[PDB]
Amino acid sequence: LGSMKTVFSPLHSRRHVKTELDGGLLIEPHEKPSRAETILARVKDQALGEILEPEEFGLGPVKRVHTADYVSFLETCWDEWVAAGKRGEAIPTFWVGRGMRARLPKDIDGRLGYYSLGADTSISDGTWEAARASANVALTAQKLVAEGERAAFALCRPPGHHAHADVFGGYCFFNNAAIAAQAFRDQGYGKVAVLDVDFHHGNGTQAIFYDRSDVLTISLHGDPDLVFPHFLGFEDETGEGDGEAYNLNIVFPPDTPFSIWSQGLEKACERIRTFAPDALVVALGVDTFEEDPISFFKLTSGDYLKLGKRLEQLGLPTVFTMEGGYDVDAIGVNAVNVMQGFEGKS
Amino acid sequence: GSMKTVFSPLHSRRHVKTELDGGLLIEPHEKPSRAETILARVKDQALGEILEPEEFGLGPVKRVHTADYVSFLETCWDEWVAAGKRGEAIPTFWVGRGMRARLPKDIDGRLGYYSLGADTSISDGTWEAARASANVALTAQKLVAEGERAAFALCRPPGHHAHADVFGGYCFFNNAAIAAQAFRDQGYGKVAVLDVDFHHGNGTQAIFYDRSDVLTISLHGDPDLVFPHFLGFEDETGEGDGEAYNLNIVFPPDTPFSIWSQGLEKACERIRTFAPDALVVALGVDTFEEDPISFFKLTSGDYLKLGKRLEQLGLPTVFTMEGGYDVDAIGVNAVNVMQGFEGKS
Ligand SMILES: CN(C)c1ccc(C(=O)NCCCCCCC(=O)NO)cc1
Ligand SMILES: CN(C)c1ccc(C(=O)NCCCCCCC(=O)NO)cc1
Ligand SMILES: [K+]
Ligand SMILES: [K+]
Ligand SMILES: [K+]
Ligand SMILES: [K+]
Ligand SMILES: [Mg+2]
Ligand SMILES: [Mg+2]
Ligand SMILES: [Mg+2]
Ligand SMILES: [Zn+2]
Ligand SMILES: [Zn+2]
Repeated sequence: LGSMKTVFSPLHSRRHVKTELDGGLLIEPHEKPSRAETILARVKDQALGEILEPEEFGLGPVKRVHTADYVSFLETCWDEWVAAGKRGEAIPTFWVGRGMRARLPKDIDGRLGYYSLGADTSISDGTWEAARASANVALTAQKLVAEGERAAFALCRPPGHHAHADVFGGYCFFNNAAIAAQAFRDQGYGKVAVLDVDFHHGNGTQAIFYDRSDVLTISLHGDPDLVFPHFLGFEDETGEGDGEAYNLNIVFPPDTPFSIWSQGLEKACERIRTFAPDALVVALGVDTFEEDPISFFKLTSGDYLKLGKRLEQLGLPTVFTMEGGYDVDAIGVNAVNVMQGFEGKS
Repeated sequence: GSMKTVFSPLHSRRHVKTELDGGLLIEPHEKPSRAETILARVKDQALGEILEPEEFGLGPVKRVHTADYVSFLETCWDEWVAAGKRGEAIPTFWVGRGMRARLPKDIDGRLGYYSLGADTSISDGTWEAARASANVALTAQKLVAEGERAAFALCRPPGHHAHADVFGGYCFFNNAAIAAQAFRDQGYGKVAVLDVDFHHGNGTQAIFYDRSDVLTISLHGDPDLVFPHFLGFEDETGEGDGEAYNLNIVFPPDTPFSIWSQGLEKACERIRTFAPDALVVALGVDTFEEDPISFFKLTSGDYLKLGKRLEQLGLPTVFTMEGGYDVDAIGVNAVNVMQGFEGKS
């Protein structure tokens, strides 16, 4: 039936790190260029709709969400790391432990730790440019929807939803979904909802809008007691200040299938309807998949068609930002199934 | 002069193969030959009697460290292996700025909650070695409490970066803090802990930060530039009843003994004003001009001068071994402090 436009960057390997700290070893990263290659190949093979490259928006709309100091650090981090004589990729070794001061130091190792929440997200040559391109992909999709499209697929790589205003991690650097939501707001959309269906909690998006009532943030995810990001995402985090009751976390345990997960989806859609937003950003991960190598939900490829159909029933202008999903064999089928389901495929 | 040394062969149970350094997993800097080389110099110089530690149990450890943290260190490795991880136990995630200081269930979450860095791998035997190292410090404290002027606790792993419930910087139990608290528990009214290791003793500072009965002083490289980065600045003077009972003295790269010893003199005057009943010296020789991870310029002969100055404080004194990573000179440097204390120049 319907068609949906996809925005992508041709340089899938602009970010091309070779190490990820995992179980005490430095392994090949889970978040690989072939993730974007495979999704794009399936977008073309299914003729989802027009494919386009991103427009350059510059750092202005990125800085509506992220701090100036953080954006500067990501641009210079690799250069400074190399200049200090380190021989691996840029990985934090030390951080602000409990009892220490949240105080920005001068040394590159100190800044790396100050600005991170994990050691599994290496930085190297090209990472800065890749983060910038991924944010432009998100902003191009947002522009397409603002200028008339019902929906658009921002094929973001690297993902974004773990990044705070000034913290990177969980393979994320710029919070593409938050940048898209803030762009809707800046363009006069009074209220925006960001719905996070990636397997992991969107802690970055929660933190960015936590004290605000004009952006509703909702995430379904695996229990942070058991999985990343561990220290946010619990159901008692409902917002702060004016943002009280405008954040909603819905947690699930291991082996949760679509029959159960979709009940949380319905609760999220009901909260969205009450909020009555003017635009919707969906932070889409397919790491809820039953074969995902780092996650523990049990969705099947066919369930993603049902997910897309239910999201379309919200009846809102919708930007999809690509987040996680690490079984590369199925990542294209799974992600494009959501878009096809949104466009009417059953 | 003579000084007794306490040493445990169980330190060898701490023998990890990997350290995250500059984005790579390398052979660790804090390796067993450090302790063995110091011990051989103790024997070579006939410094004094060499004793093995008594077992004091977890009680004196738990006077400073939380029960949950002590329990975590005992089970960490087994939980890591049972969860299917194939490397040594290394934190990957932690409580980032903006997140909740909330203890999770999963082993990765607990590892991150209890840590300040990823350069301190845990493997089999780390628990046993950390326990033996605390007993080494407590045996040295007992020797001094029962009549010795001073004693050398040849601790490995070191301790001064360990908070009540945080490990890191190669440290698990804060041996110096445990010895200090033992003095206090035995009726010594006031105790000073003087940290001459190159790095800030952030764990010792944190443990006593709100207390005026234990004065904590550290000389160290500028944390703006070096580990631990997020504590050790001169404006950290204590909290609550502890305000004015913590003193950090910071130095820049290439600082020689002629400058470092001015900071030492300031520390000694602060101790003299405090008038403690006992002194614990957290001793690192990573202030040495050839230390591979530090940037001060002390010579081996300067350690004789350091030990002489410490003896002039006239206090019952426990030395706990902390850092120092030029293994060629680590024995000469550390034993020079003890020999300078006992009167050698
Ligand atoms: C069994 N195994 C090999 C693993 C299990 C869990 C992780 C992990 O959570 N890593 C931290 C990154 C989680 C978030 C990734 C980015 C994402 O999709 N966010 O939604 C890794 C490996
Ligand atoms: C040039 N190079 C090879 C290095 C430079 C610095 C470190 C480091 O600070 N690592 C963090 C550990 C610092 C504390 C070590 C334990 C200690 O001595 N505490 O006093 C490592 C390597
Ligand atoms: K989620
Ligand atoms: K909110
Ligand atoms: K020190
Ligand atoms: K104090
Ligand atoms: Mg450094
Ligand atoms: Mg398969
Ligand atoms: Mg885990
Ligand atoms: Zn995810
Ligand atoms: Zn040191």
